Amino acid sequence: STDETPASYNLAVRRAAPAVVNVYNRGLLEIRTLGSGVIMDQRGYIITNKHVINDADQIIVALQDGRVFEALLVGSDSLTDLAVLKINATGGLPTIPINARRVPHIGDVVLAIGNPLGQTITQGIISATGRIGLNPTGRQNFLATDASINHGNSGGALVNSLGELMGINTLSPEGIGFAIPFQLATKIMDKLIRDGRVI
Amino acid sequence: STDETPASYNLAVRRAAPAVVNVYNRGLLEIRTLGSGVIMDQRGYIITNKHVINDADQIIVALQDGRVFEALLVGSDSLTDLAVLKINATGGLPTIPINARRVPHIGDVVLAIGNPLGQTITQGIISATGRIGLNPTGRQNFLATDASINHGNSGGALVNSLGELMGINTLSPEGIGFAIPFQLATKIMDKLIRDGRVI
Amino acid sequence: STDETPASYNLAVRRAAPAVVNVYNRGLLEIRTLGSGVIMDQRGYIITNKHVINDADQIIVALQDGRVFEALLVGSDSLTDLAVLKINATGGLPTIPINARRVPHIGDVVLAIGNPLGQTITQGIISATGRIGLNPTGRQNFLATDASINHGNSGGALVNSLGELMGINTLSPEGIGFAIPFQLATKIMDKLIRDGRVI
Repeated sequence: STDETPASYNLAVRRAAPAVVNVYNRGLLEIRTLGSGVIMDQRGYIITNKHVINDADQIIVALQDGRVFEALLVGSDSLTDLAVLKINATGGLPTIPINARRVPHIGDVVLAIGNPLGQTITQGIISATGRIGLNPTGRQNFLATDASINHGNSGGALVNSLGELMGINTLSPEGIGFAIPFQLATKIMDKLIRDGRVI
Repeated sequence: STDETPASYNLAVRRAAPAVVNVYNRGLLEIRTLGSGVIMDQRGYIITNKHVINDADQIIVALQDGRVFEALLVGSDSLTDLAVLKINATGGLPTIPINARRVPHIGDVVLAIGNPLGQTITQGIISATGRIGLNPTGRQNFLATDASINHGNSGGALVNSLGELMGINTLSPEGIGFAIPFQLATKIMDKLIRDGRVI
Repeated sequence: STDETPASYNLAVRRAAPAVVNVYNRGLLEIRTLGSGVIMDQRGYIITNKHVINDADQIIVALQDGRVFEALLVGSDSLTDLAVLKINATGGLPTIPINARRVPHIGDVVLAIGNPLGQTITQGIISATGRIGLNPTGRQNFLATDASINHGNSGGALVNSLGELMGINTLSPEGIGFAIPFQLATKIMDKLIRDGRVI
């Protein structure tokens, strides 16, 4: 036992966990814990759930390395219950690994990450994929997983054994949790970033 | 990340999932979703739970490849809450992989498969094995697992990382799901097939 | 399929499971099932939860190999809800593998073991680690995991793929179970053993 190594997905945790952050409100002083989020790129854009930031007077984001920024709401999307925040990027931002070439397969191992107790991670697999409810996008709508999904990780990341982003944990039929495919999450972010610059 | 491969049990899914089917009723027109089932052999025999087909006027079975047959009830077994259906086998039927030589061990990884949301798969391990309640068979009665078992997969298959059949998800003490060992399920099917041909 | 081998953690089960035992009370005759415990060393010391043995007139311990001893309460610790029992060690006692050099990492695979249905094992990962509530020890207080933790395994062991002891399942915020790090459990046991010899 002493010589060998335990089976673990701590690799994926090292790679993707730094990029997952907390999201707070700071009304007035009251500092509430809203939920989780995911740093997407060096520009300082972050994805989170719309419900998390719905009634937010002041939004604050806290990284696992100790840094704390104030974020501004770039824009949200009710249908997918997503929202994009923006923060000033001091030199060095941890970003969520993304592989646009990777094709998620049913059965894949996935870790769910978010802060309820500090950062927390649960393990499951991709239970199913397809489209659900109103699907204006025309593209695959949901991603199901038996990894525990709750408020504590709602808005957080869902990643494979490699650490690559598979989806965004969301709340929008028991024992199963849902995430928004990273391909759809990417597209929605871009359209929210671009259409945020509009009269 | 781009080069390597994610840890996954999609192999087992490819092999065993095609064989797991939906089971409906078609009263009158009302088409209800009853539960799941498992194609066992080329002859077109299918195992499912007795509760699934208890009050069924007309039974219908739908494969993942798009085909839809009408099934007839070969016979059921109250003690194990199993039931065997029969369908006309057009050329080419997907059947559930079975290894009569394989000995299930506690700790083994297992996937639970069934259609609640479309086909769905959850992951767990064999938590325990033994005999429970009235045991006329004299042989091992149950197989416990922490893979989520629910109505949506009740009657579906339980398989290992290889795809080999370990048991039949059933409903007949919290956080744990149950399946009927494939060795017992086989024997019960045969006796229901044979004793179905009786005056 | 026939040639290959299923993915399994039965190795860890073989190594650590024999050491996990049942704990009963024997009032008067009534024999109640209290919970689970863990043989720690050849001297015959066993760890269990304090709630398990709180109102115990006579304590009995049953191994998976068939042997049955009477245990005496060495002492307990309210803060960590632990308790140490002592039994006469006939030649040959199964003890829980321990690696004082092993550093638990988040994401590690872990099996939870205890007797509710006979011995049962569930699989999860180390979700988180840190310190919680009143922390007089100054050292890391808790270990979180998404392996199912319940009364049936409360007091039982939590081990990695190797079988090495990671913690003691305990009851002292949903979907997540807790265990006491084995490094803290060791220290508490020793202090209870030593300070048990006191006027």
